[PDB]
This record gives sequence, structure tokens and C-alpha cells, in this order.
Amino acid sequence: KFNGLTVLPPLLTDEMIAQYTSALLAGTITSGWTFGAGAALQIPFAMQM
Amino acid sequence: FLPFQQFGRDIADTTDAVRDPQTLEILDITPCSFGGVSVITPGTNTSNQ
Repeated sequence: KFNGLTVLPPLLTDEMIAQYTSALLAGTITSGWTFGAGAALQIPFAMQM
Repeated sequence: FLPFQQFGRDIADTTDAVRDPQTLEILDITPCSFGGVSVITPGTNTSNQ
């Protein structure tokens, strides 16, 4: 930045991206294939495999 | 700086630091801060704020 090259900060910060990954991990272990195609449903992971 | 070397240059081949020709001193040239101006405004048909 002292020579004129401006680095713009990204819109998605590290805590929001980490929240989306943990939100997707907790969703994938919950509804599996369901929440991508619609509302999330409770299914046990033992019946998911 | 060596006693006979008056001024240095940076990687961009521009002035980096200079010395006082009058007394013994070494001054670093750091350009004064500047940046861009971004305007957050709504549509022309909504408001002029």
C-alpha cells in the first residue's frame, strides 16, 4: 500500500466462512441428502449410511 | 548510511531515505497516506442520500 497497490478485503471474513462450513457440516450430519433439495429433516446418521 | 552516501532508494527505484546536507541526520521518506473514495448511495428514484 505505500507504492499504490490497494488490497481490498474480502466480503466473507474468516468467521463467517467458518460458520458456513460448520453449518454445512452440522447439516450434512443431520439430514444428509435432504437439506440440499429442501427443508431439513431429522434422520439418524446410523440410518444415513 | 556510509558517511559519503547521501541518499538511498527502494525496490521501485524511487526515493527511500535521504540525509541532511546541513547536519548529520538520516530521514526516511514515507509517502503520506491516501486512498480511494467509495460512495454508498441508493437508486436515483429512491433517495439522493
